[PDB]
Amino acid sequence: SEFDEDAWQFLIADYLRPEKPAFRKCYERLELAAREHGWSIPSRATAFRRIQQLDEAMVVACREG
DNA sequence: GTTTTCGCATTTATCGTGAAACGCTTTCGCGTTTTTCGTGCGCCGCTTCATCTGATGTGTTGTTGACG
Repeated sequence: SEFDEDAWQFLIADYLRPEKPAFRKCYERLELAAREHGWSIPSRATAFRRIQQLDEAMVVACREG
């Protein structure tokens, strides 16, 4: 997996927000940003896969209260 | 000459990826539903007509009489 760290970081930054947008819309939006910066994005499946690879703790980390 | 290892080939397995399929929950969309809100009228009970309406005390002003 060799892709723009900026895009990956952008997506993670968006998911960990208490807003927690839909993975599909956040991803499409990410595609728009990637279009603007010319970033090469990975497959949605791989992205979600790695989101699974982070931690369960991340889900509470986002919406913690 | 008999066995064992080494080099090459074909077939199958699987991954990583990307676009994709399903299934769950969430909403909104429209036809038919349910309650509340006004407008509306009619009835009943109570009440008056068979006979009903104005003052006082104190202060100020004006006029008239008396006095100079």
